[PDB]
Amino acid sequence: VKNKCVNFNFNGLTGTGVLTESNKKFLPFQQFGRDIADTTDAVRDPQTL
Amino acid sequence: LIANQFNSAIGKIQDSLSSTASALGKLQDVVNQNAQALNTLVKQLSSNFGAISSVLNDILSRLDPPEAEVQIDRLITGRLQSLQTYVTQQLIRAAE
Amino acid sequence: KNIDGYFKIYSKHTPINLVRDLPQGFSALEPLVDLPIGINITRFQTLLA
Ligand SMILES: *[C@@H]1O[C@H](CO)[C@@H](O[C@@H]2O[C@H](CO)[C@@H](O)[C@H](O)[C@H]2NC(C)=O)[C@H](O)[C@H]1NC(C)=O
Repeated sequence: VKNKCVNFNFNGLTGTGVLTESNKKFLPFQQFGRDIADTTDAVRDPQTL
Repeated sequence: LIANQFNSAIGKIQDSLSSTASALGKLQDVVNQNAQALNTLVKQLSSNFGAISSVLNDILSRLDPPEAEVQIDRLITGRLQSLQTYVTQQLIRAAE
Repeated sequence: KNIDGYFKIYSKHTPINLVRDLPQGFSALEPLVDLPIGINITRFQTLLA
């Protein structure tokens, strides 16, 4: 579910947030994004890339 | 004569402000010191404080309370001092 | 680089026209592959056609 406060567990990452489709373009190897303060902000969906 | 000196004087203020930012340094430091102090506060979250993981949800997820307590109690003591030191920084700066 | 019983490989294929030596510049290297042999590797050779 997108655009909704949903508790999410990605690859066993876990946490609660609002998941929205992102314009930032990951490099092929990268999997988990991070912020300036090193907080998980972007996650790459396993089943569908 | 006085008017012309006064009018030219104001004009000189524009150029010193327009070109050089070093004059306005004092205001910038309050922003820099403060904004920096937050970054130290936020970065502390990513510190283990002698525990298995810095991320709280990880410790909740992998291990159950009776032993999880010892892990979490270390995080709280670590973060709490970090919070306390940050506030005591602010109170000192606020008086200044 | 081989670490903690894992053998990692990185790569980059920048095109160059300076034939004498290594060009000045700064190209990042992506992780091409990871493969877990875990050996007491202490010597090295290359293979030329
Ligand atoms: C991997 O094999 C090498 C053998 O080439 C080991 O290096 C030897 O270690 C002993 C220590 O007990 C030294 O007395 C030898 O002089 C070493 N050989 C050389 C060529 O210096 C090495 O210790 C092995 N790796 C591990 C983790 O034990």
